[PDB]
Amino acid sequence: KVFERCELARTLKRLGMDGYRGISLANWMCLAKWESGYNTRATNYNAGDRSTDYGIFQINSRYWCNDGKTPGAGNACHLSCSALLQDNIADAVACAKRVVRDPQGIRAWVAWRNRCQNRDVRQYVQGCGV
Repeated sequence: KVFERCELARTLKRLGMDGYRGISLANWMCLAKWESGYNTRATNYNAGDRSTDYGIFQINSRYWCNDGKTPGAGNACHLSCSALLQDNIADAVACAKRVVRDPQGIRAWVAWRNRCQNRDVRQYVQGCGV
């Protein structure tokens, strides 16, 4: 599923993301925007290290989910990476919450540092009723 901006903003709010560990909804929106263009089926295989980024938040198989083909791989979210390719984003949101509980928080995503950190991200939730 390729979410429309505001639809996703409300979907995320209903899932308890607004202010989760101090992260505003607009930051989560900016993250999904740049990671996958709000596309739940997005996948990026990294040939250099054998890992794969899955779903709307492009969560990596090395530490976060199990796909059966990534070495030493943790499955910190205790999910099949398959769960991160569903139209329903509840599992992906549960896993993104798990990621941010780590020291780095949302900084774990390089694309958020590159395109959301220290930026005006208000536009992502404007007019969405969130």
